[PDB]
Amino acid sequence: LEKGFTHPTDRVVRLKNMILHAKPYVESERAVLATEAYKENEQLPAIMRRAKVVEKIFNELPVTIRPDELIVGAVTINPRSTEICPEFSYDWVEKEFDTMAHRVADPFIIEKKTADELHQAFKYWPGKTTSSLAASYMSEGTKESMSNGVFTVGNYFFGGIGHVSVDYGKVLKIGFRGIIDEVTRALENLDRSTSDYIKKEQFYNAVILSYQAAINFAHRYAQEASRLAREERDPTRQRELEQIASNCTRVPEYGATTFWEACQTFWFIQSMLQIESSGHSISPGRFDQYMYPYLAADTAISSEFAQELVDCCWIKLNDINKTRDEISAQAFAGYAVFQNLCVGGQTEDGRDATNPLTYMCMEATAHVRLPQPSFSIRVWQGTPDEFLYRACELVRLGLGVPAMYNDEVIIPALQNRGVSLHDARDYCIIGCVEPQAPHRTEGWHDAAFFNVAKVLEITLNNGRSGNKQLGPMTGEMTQYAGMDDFYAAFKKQMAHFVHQLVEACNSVDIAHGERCPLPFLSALVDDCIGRGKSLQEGGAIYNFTGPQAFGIADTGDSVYAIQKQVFEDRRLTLQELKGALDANFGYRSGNPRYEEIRHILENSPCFGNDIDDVDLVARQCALIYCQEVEKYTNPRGGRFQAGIYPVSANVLFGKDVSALPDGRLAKEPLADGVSPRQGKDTLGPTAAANSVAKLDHFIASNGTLYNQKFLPSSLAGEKGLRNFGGLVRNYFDKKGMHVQFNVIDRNTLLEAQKNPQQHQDLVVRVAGYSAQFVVLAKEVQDDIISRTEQQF
Amino acid sequence: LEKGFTHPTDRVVRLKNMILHAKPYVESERAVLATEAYKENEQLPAIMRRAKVVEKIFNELPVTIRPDELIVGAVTINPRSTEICPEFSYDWVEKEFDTMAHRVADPFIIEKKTADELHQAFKYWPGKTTSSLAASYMSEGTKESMSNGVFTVGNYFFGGIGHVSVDYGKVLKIGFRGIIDEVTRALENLDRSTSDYIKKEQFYNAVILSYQAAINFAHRYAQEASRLAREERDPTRQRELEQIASNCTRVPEYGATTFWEACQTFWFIQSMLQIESSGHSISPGRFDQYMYPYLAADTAISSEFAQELVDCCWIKLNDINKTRDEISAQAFAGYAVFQNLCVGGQTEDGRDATNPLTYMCMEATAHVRLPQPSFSIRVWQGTPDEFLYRACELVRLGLGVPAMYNDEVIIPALQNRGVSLHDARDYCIIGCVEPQAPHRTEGWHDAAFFNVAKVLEITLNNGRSGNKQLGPMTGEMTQYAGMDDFYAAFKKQMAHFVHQLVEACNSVDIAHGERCPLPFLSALVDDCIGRGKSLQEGGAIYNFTGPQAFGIADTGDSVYAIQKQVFEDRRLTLQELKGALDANFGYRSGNPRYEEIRHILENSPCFGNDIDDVDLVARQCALIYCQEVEKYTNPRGGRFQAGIYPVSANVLFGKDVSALPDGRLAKEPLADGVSPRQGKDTLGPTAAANSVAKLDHFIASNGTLYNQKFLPSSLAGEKGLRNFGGLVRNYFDKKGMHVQFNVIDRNTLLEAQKNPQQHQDLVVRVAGYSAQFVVLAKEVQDDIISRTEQQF
Repeated sequence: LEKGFTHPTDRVVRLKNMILHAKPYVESERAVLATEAYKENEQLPAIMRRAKVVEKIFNELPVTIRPDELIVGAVTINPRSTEICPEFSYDWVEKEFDTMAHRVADPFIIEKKTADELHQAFKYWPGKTTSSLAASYMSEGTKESMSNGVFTVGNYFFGGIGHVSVDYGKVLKIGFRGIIDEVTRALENLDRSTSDYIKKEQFYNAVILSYQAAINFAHRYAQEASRLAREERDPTRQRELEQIASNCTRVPEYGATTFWEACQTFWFIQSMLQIESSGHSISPGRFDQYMYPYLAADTAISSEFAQELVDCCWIKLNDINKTRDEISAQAFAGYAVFQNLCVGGQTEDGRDATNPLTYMCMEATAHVRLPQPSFSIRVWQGTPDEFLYRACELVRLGLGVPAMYNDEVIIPALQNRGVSLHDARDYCIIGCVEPQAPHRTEGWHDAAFFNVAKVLEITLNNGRSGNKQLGPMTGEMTQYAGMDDFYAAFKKQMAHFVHQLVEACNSVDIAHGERCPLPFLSALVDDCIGRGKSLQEGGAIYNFTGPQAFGIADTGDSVYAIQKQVFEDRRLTLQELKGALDANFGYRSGNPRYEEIRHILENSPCFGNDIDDVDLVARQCALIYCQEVEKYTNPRGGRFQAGIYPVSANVLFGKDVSALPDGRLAKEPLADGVSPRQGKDTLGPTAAANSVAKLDHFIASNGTLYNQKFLPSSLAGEKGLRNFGGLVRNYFDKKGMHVQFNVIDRNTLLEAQKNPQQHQDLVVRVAGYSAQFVVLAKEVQDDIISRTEQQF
Repeated sequence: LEKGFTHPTDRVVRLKNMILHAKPYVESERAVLATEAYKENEQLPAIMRRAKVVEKIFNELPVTIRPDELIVGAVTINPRSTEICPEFSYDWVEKEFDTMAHRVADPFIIEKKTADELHQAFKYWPGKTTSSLAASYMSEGTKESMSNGVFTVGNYFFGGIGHVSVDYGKVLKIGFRGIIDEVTRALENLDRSTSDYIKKEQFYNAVILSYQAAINFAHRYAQEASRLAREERDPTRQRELEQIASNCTRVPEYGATTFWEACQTFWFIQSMLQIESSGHSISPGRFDQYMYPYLAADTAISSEFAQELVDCCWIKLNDINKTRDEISAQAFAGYAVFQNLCVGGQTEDGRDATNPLTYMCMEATAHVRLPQPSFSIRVWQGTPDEFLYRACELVRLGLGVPAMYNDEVIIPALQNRGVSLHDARDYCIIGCVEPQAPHRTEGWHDAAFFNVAKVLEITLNNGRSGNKQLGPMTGEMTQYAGMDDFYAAFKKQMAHFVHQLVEACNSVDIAHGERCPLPFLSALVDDCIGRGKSLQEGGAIYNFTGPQAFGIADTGDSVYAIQKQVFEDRRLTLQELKGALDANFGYRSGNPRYEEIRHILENSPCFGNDIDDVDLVARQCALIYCQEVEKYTNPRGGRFQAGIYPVSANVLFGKDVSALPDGRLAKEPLADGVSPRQGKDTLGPTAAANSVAKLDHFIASNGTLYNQKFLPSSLAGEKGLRNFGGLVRNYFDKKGMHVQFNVIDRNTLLEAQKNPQQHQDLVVRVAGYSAQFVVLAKEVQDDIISRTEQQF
């Protein structure tokens, strides 16, 4: 059960190190072309304008094929660089012209020719962003709440949406000409009796015009592959390019007939989508399922060469990059675009879905060892031991991937939200940990972060934050009688802020629906073509909005600490807990009663130790959150659904919370997702796993996230892997939704800190994705080093 | 019965002449302020952007009290001038910069400071107009039909909607501050458990800001009234001014307290609506019904000063003007904004509504004798003889006023469209001849002009116009087996073109609903405040779209000519008639066979002579249109309903049509509304009355327009009045909807052509409104001259 990994070809390693060495830039071509496309087409409906944006970008964005590539397609000229998408938001880019190359998290080079031309185009945009329109639909108190860091909807307000697994399989089989046929045939069968055929007809005419330029983009890479073949001196590389040219002339305009073609089809879809919009989490989904039929009917390709194309695709998935404002960028830190590819799991009928491309994807990860993709596996009851005990063997490489997702919790959870058993069985994972029925969902799976710790802070402070009346006056802390009177005030505060959070999410939603529906993306999700409506107008079968709680373990161990240390053991007064909270447990003041109260509170039973009383409080606070969220609906007919996952913002939004009744000093990091709090699960990985499984994962149907970290030597040998497999299975059997493990010594991370030059390829999990450790700001690195170390 | 007419005050005669001796200017200030408000507010929802538009104009537009006015409120610096609303269209204004002052129909002085001022603002606009959006929603086939003269939606394409009678009485009781309070009580009762509140709340927040602004606008006219009063050195005019100043400080901010303030509340509404949007046919409606409480409740006011105030309302209604592109101006000729004001009829409770203010509204029209208001009376079985005779005795002054509307056809016509009996009973007339339940409707009572004559042309040419295949090839003329085959072809044509006519009107509808929902107007129509929506989004209780037919008589007498002279009486063959039609009856060749054929067709029986044979063809052809318009719905959720009236384009649209089977030569005029062809009704008015009544007026529920012209001596004496009253009852009793009259000698109109400088105040009826005869183009003049002269 201990099988080892093969090596990649010298080209793959060359292709890899190109990603690894490359310095990221901001680039202006797409922002200039896009801008000029809005200028020329003020008079069209938003859909037809957006078709003109992609037609001009596809027709004119520089074509770039890199030395040694087999799969081709590049969003920027320079590897790992970013375009600028000012249709969503701009001003923060021009503010950081001079600072973005020197900033802490995710720095980018902005050289002056680029700032000059990005400066020009930005003169068009003031108040024409989707963000500025989303800003205007918001109530005043909702901005105020977001300003005091209760919650934020920055992801889709600053940037695009994305967060979708499109119908890769459809384009592989009928092509772009196939999509166009389905739209011309829909266009003939329009009911033209009422008024509402007119906007539909506009959608269709947009979708067709986008795919006619989405064809010309492929062709337009094809002529540059021939151009490079006629001018190439190595005869063998000449023939690679002549046939790369042949691959791009057929796909994706038509269906794939080789594997090579099928791999190139995948990449144009994956790449072109992130040109139309800067939405990240364009997640390839079940790429072992919809890419395998093309491998099996390739009776010409060899084993080695198939694996090399899977390695190339992996490396191209790392070519995408995306800049955010100095502060947003610390929450998605690592040049991360969160493109999630799951292998394994069930077919829609019930059989296991393992196939030979499942293991080659597992090999490709072990070949490339880069942060993308967000490689994942699906676990269900019939999962072959050979599969789990091979994903495990891969995990022990200490890249963080695969993350593991549980069919037996996610599938019933998707059903609770109106997903059919047939569609739930086909689920993929989006971005970090969020499940959807692929190519039939507008997910909005990271619309917002929401800081439940901050709601506890405010709850205790009578609706106040700072000295600013931010929430309802639900009683002063010193006037609670029991925990009943707490959960009363806490539920009221939760209904206030969740209602505000929803207003913010729906405002960004109306915004995107009204100023920037996508005619390209929309044709690759059911049911936009049949319904003649964009994803942004509710075109998908299933519609959701996913806001993220965190500070969950924090809120819990805190609410329990008040229960135990004030009401049950009577070891302090409510007034003393107030005075201690206010004084930051006397951190500056050196007040020793407030340190003695801290010490008491630090040593309360903690969520994460298989202790029912404290685990049930973590569960109840998690529920209070998740239950408010699901009451509310979005403008596309869909229902909000809670998730608990921290991207890299648990250090960031930790700064928004004062000292909590669990002994946490003001402004320190918060708990990552549903992980037990940093270093406070002390009895080992099963005790930890058991506690996390007591949370209602089913109701948090936008996905939960659990982080464990192992030292390597505790996963060495075959009874290393046998225990690592029995813990996954124990956790999933006890109804937990997800777990992903770091496997790394702490001196490794410490030497990564002191000597960054010699750890450029050290890749580890942050949360729901992996990153290069040295790209992470030190406060984040320390949070990762502070996470508990599990031992068998 | 002959009672006579009082004379107006010398003041009213100075105010009358001020209108008459005005030179219309194009002005810029409201066009520039509108433009700056757009620039400043790119980021806002459209409804909110339109609050800031109306706000800037209201807070900043020049305030102008004209000498002598008792009722003040001016749209333009210069009397009887036009503003510019570039949001709907702009480009024709700039193309006409130097031509507009010199064109034939409706010139305007543009001074160059005005042109430079407009030139600059227009730089903002390319592509951002409602015209531009409306246009790109229409299909190439629909633009082609329009380009070839089959039909036009230009009215709401180039300009605003209007065509409304708002809730004056509600602003009269509770004022703008009362409107603000309904929006606050709506805002506080909002169901905030969905996403639908976010847009209803913008609209409410948009209605308050507009109505605050409107209150400043009235307050500003008061500061001007007081500024002038401090400098007045005639004491009579001084108290007048400080008494106007008091009126504008109460009304319409609050409810009217005297009759004077009720009048200044009216005029502020009637003026300011036309400031936010250039949509015309802003129709006062039941003015005698909703002002009269405030006249009765004034125990202080004299009848002489009450009648004088009502006269300043008539004059102040002539102060409004609107320029259109130079072709448009030909179809809405005469500086005409069609603000229709009716008196009399039934209450909601079924009994007669005459009150002392009814006869004061007739006396106004005898005093002022200017084109506006488009003065109307309602008639039902229970009309007191007093009122019909006094209304005639006024029609006999030969201004064209009042037009006459039949309750017994209009009320059930609206019931067939879903209007309650309670609501239809209270109906007023919009524009020319279009009825609505006032303040409960967005009726679009002039969405389009649809050329029925042009469709006959296109049918007999197998769907061609020029050598260009415009409709289905329904079969060639030479192959008709009888009149059955023709109607088959005619109805397939009408179904094709009416479908595009709908696609046209609905694009203009979507355009307006997306780029110019009006928060000010919207608040004075049920049920916009209740529902949280604008008139452009279906806020109204009732919703319609009214296209108009041209050449009904023309289609009728042509179809019948075929039936009789070809199939019945074999005087022509199908081929000869194709040759003669195609050769314009040899108007140019000199072909005598075609000259013979012309004489044979043109001497067929004609609609308007009480001849059932031919009158029922007219009924059939009008139905074919009316019955097809009926099938379609609009984006606000209401039915299309066909009207029949010509405004001023029965000449202009005749130009689009070849020779027809009735012997009309190519490009000659078409027949006005449902009236007989010009001079073809030769057996007298009672015989023509009977013919127009055989038509189905009920299905044509956007209104039909019948014209008659009379020898002044034939209506002389009270024998003339008993005759004239007995003709109106004849035609109403026989289920005809509307009749209006000219009372004018032929040589009066001839001398007016030949010494226009001594007939400046000759007002006559054109069609559903009256205009200075001399202002009209010679071809429109000649058309009115060429109308049949009735004689008892």
